[PDB]
Amino acid sequence: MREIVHIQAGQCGNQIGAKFWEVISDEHGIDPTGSYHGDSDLQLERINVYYNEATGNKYVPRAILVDLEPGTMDSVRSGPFGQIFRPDNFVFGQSGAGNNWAKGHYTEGAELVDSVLDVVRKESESCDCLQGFQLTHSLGGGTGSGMGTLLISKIREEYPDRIMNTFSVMPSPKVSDTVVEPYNATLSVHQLVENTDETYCIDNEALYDICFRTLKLTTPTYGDLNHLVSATMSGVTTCLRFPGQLNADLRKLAVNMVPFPRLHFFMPGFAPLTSRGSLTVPELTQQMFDSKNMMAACDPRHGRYLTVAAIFRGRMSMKEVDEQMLNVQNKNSSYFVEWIPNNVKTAVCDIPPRGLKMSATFIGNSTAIQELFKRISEQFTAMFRRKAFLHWYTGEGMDEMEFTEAESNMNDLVSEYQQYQDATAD
Amino acid sequence: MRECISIHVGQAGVQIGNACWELYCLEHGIQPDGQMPSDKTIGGGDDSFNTFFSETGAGKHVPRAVFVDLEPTVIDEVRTGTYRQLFHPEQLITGKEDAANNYARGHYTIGKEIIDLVLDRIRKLADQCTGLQGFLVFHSFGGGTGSGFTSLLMERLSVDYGKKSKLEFSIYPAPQVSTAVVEPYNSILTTHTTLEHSDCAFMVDNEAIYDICRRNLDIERPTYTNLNRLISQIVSSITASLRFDGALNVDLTEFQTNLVPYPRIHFPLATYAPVISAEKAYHEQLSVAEITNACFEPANQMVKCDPRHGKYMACCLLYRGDVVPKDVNAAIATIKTKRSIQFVDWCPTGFKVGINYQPPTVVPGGDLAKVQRAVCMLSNTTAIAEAWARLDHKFDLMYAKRAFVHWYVGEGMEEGEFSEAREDMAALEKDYEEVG
Amino acid sequence: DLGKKLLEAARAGQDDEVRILMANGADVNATDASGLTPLHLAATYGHLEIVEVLLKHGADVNAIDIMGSTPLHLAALIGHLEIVEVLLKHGADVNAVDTWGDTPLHLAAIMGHLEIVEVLLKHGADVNAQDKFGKTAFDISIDNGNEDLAEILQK
Ligand SMILES: Nc1nc2c(ncn2[C@@H]2O[C@H](COP(=O)(O)OP(=O)(O)OP(=O)(O)O)[C@@H](O)[C@H]2O)c(=O)[nH]1
Ligand SMILES: Nc1nc2c(ncn2[C@@H]2O[C@H](COP(=O)(O)OP(=O)(O)OP(=O)(O)O)[C@@H](O)[C@H]2O)c(=O)[nH]1
Ligand SMILES: COc1ccc(/N=N\c2cc(OC)c(OC)c(OC)c2)cc1O
Ligand SMILES: [Ca+2]
Ligand SMILES: [Mg+2]
Ligand SMILES: [Mg+2]
Repeated sequence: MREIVHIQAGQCGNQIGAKFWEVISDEHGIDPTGSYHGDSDLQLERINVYYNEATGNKYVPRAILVDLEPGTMDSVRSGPFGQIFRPDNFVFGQSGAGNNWAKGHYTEGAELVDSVLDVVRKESESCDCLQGFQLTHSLGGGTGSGMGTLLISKIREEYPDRIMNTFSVMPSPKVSDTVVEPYNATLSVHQLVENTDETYCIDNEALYDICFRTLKLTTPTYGDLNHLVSATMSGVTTCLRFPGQLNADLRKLAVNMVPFPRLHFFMPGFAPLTSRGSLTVPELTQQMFDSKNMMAACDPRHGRYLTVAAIFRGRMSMKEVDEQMLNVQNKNSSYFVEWIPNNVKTAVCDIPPRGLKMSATFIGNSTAIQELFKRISEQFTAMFRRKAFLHWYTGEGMDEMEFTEAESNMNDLVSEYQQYQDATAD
Repeated sequence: MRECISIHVGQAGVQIGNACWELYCLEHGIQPDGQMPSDKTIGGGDDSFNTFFSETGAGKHVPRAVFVDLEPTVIDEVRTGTYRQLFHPEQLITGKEDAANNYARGHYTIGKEIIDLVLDRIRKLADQCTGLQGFLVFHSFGGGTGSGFTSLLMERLSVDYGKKSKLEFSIYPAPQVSTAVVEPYNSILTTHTTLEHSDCAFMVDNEAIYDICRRNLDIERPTYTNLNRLISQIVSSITASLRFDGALNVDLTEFQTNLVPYPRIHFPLATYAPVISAEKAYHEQLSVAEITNACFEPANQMVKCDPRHGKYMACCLLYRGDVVPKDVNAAIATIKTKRSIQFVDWCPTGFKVGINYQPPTVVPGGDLAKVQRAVCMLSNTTAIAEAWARLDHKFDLMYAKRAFVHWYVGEGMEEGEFSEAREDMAALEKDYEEVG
Repeated sequence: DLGKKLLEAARAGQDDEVRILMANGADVNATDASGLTPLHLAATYGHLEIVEVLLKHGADVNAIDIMGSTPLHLAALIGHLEIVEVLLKHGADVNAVDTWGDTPLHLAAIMGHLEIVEVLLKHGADVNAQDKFGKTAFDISIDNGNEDLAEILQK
């Protein structure tokens, strides 16, 4: 289990995808041209997980950049690490999807999907032992949501034994007050429940709330929100990119974090929370389990943790971490299910992220995530009851029953979380 | 002389195997390149150490051992370490993708890709033997490879080597140093499928070894290196009778005769004393009575359980060092005047004793002090049922909700295999209750 | 039938075509199969100028479709602030209730249109109005943890 193929689709997908590569290239000592300027062997030990080694000792990201809008390619290219990507890996359409999931999934998106799969095949055949795929996208637009989910199903058909992981950005009217976004998100969640093994839910509602109320940024920009996303993405991929006591991979993460196949939506968290430009182990364990530090707008104290993985980064006593993690579990005992013994796993990595001596990243599989799905479901139902803008979707060949099926599957998912929240050991 | 082949499966089996073979070399006087100056017969021999080591025409003493893992990182450390020239290069077998902590991947889908190669390499070692007695198999219960691949291997060895004995050294899981949430499932599934195919199994409870490292060796946070060094000292004490001259447990059949009254209750408890920190180099030397009494203290056991709550069916005391036989007899006589030791009414109420007069060897870099006398007690007690009950309860909590079962069914396993395995464990718990 | 063409012009935002059709006798209060009028469609698709001209030519500001939706419910749901203000100035019933028990306040609150919530409250929207499941707009804010909305509804 070594190589991961990364795919970034649509505007959000490419924006957060580019920031991810900038942040992890800096951690591994890779500069914008692909040369290694680092001072530690631990940076190169698992470099092949995300980068290919090209001639001249240059490291190239194993990344595919996809969009129906051509303009996104220009913004990516103009970025600091914009020239590090393989030019043959940019697959871009002529006209975007206009925030329409049906255009992304059935018409414009379906015309470009075979071209993307050709590039996926060439990157996959170049792998010694491919683990699986990582996709970055939003669920509120048309390309990342509609075309992204179509791409997931097609990759799933050609590589059924590999892991499919997504970083999926959930919409909020606080960041984008576009009323068709609950339709695009609900249609996508129906696809992700069936076709992904693990999904990190990154919620624009939570990102806005952290920026506005905790960091005191009066008018949060996408750069402010993406600073939290990039810190989270660095944190959750730590055990894939550095040696550590565990030989972690995407399949061992899924086997240990997903007790029921449909409940594979994680709530990530991060401590310390910081703004652009601008702790002890007990403080990090406490902040890490606080609702204000979650990247999904859900209160974990309204549900129960099925499983948790925590990664501490920096120089610290592993004995101290073991004791503080045992303490949080004893005091917060009513927020963990009692029928999954030893359901909290901790990892410590010596290399901290940029600008911090110590950090903690949390990955929770909590039943409180039903609050996120309920928020989207209520908005979807308010719009769908009045059939508002439904012709924009049915005009692209979609059937009205697909909306009903997506709504019913998301309400069934909420009921499944409630079922395990109320279950007892006896 | 009758040969023994050791098989090390998965990360725990391989890492414990590396520590064991290092200690065996130091005990026998074998250098890291395989040269043994004290061996006067070059190119062959029938000495007791030849049960574990073959000899080449150039005087190289090679372990009769196979290391197997479904991924290569752990075995790669053996291939490049201090003892890299000791093993047969073809004896170190690796796949490319591991069992992802899933018994079903180890047994049914990934494991099937390398099983025939492992059996052909074992046959090459078996063909070099004049009188193969059987196999020592080292593995974890919790790992996907240690659980699933070991069960598949033991099933095939029973068909290809029908009359040969099979002994296991199995690592029983602990929360303190665990890898996976599903280890209770892997542990029950491998126990059910291997039960018929194993003649005697020594379980090593990682929590027991962890507590001994913390309490006796003053190691604040023990790592696998600290656990494995202590485990290797205990394993050496158990296998010494097969590698040196002696009168107790001289072959694999005798382990069954002495310790296993009935086939299914084949899990002896090991206790070892004294365990003293290397920082106490000038420690007072403990007498035969003191180390013998320490064998009946639950803190020195390899498995956490209370033998005062159970009954004994067999008890063997294996001493190493400056031990006078009359002092052993006197210490045992005192021990028999103690209410805490009860034997079942159908076994002779006696202790079997073996003495090897060479003290234990300590490895450079280890955590143990040198001692003049040490003892390993092997007993078959019904109190070991407490370890199975603890594991069965963790299995039941998750299985009642069918948590994680989809990962096993998705890798070629039928859901009914979980119920069949759990029913066999309920029968095993009742087998101990029926004895006492 | 000019009523069917006026419904299409109002949805598509064809301002000149709306004026020509009305001048030729088109029914300003024509309905489609679901009871939607040209004013409902202009308010849903955000055509402010068409909303103003239909109101100066006898459009019923409180017309309801088969599901009880008024043009104000649809403007509040979709988030057209300026259209909400024009409808209220022309006598739209701020507390009109549809077949689901929703008022325009409930829809603006669910969709997060906070400026529209403020306007509705200033025009007398009833904070105690319950939908068919017993929920007021304040209950929706508490149940979904929308602190920004809960703060506005408490003012
Ligand atoms: N956090 C975050 N959200 C973003 C970013 N860019 C867009 N979004 C969100 O993504 C959603 C819109 O999807 P986009 O990614 O812009 O759309 P697309 O995938 O390009 O699809 P079409 O434009 O319809 O073809 C909304 O919820 C936006 O708030 C970004 O850089 N960061
Ligand atoms: N004492 C001891 N226990 C170990 C060691 N390595 C792993 N373990 C234990 O073994 C279990 C995990 O199984 P491993 O042996 O690591 O797994 P594996 O057999 O390689 O199987 P997969 O990696 O799942 O294919 C856990 O209970 C660990 O605590 C070791 O060197 N010593
Ligand atoms: C809940 O218990 C478990 C969870 C995951 C496990 N296996 N692998 C991973 C562990 C990770 O962090 C601890 C991790 O960091 C996020 C990781 O990223 C790839 C993989 C093992 C567990 O026992
Ligand atoms: Ca010889
Ligand atoms: Mg776009
Ligand atoms: Mg392994």
